[PDB]
Amino acid sequence: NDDVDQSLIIAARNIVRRATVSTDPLASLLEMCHSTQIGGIRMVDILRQNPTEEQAVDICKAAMGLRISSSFSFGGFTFKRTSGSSVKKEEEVLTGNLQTLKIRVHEGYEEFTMVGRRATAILRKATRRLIQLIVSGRDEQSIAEAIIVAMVFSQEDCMIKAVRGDLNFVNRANQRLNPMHQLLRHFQKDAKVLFQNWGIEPIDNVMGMIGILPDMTPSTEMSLRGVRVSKMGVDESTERVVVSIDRFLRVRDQRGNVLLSPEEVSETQGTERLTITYS
Amino acid sequence: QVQLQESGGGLVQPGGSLRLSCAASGFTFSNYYMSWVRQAPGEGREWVSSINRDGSNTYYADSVKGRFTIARDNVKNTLYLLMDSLKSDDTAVYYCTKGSNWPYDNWGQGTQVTVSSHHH
Repeated sequence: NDDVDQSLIIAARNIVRRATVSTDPLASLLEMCHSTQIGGIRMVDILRQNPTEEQAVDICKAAMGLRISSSFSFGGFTFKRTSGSSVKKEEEVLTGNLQTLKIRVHEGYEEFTMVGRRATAILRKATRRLIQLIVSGRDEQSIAEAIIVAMVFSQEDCMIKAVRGDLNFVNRANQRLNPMHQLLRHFQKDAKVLFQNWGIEPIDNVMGMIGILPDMTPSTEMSLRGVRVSKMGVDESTERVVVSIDRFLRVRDQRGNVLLSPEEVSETQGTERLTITYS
Repeated sequence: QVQLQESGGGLVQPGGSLRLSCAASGFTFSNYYMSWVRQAPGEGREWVSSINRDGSNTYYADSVKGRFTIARDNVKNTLYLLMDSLKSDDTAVYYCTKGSNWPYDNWGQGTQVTVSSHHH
């Protein structure tokens, strides 16, 4: 059965990528799902009963008109809100390279768990301010990824002003990602200026925790402001809700929040362990 | 003075096998998770596997699952990585580390693993 989940993910990822460049990505996504078999199993029959949670899989489920998790994906991390509330407020911000961006500011205090494939974190934030990030993971790059996503997601001014180039990031249909993803891709390419301008702070030596400096060196006395690494590990309750999906394969809940998009589907591709026919 | 010293790396051909060892000294090996972390040419250090204190639970990156086995000898204080069906993309320096999460408490220096059909 775990072979089925693994091959279902590879199939959904290939189908979502191909649909994104079609003249009707939604109509093409559906006809491909209905035309693909996994180990002799109709893909639609698996999609109707398999509970594997993965960005591409749920985009397919949304296109099939089925319920998916209420959590949203950003930077590959599943964001599950555990406390607080926010109202979105349009703001024009100025990047460090003197360009304007109209972002939807999450105005409110909120607490999230971020569940990545290789990292987990607890995030507390206010309006355009990160309050606390406790992150765990098994290598540096995995923890850096979580920190970057949280800094970008916080929408802090220091993060906007750490941009050092024009933002021209596009999807596979040759088209500009929304402003949040413009910032994310920029710092995923290089986060040195972000880290160096974020700020550090003295920390209290607490058991099982350690600070992390801008160069991603551990330290016992200082740490990136609000950030701590838990060597013990952060340990993660999914509600399946009705969603909409548009011609760009952007999935939204019934209050307009984008939960998923092709740009949130991993570029990774393993090798299917069961044969996949795209008949 | 914690000490970790890897050995057993070297040159092998695709599909071959290697047995990496890591000699630990200067701490009570028995009371710590141990891990392997690798760095391919031109890339960053990437977690490979972890093993709990008595070796009854193992953890693997999905790229090595079914091909590598992590193991430990708590009497001799040695960690091992038994590599079967090696691929070109397994080429990397392999680091023995103390602990289960980043930042690991201590790192070895690493031993070079080169999987290639064209060296000799």
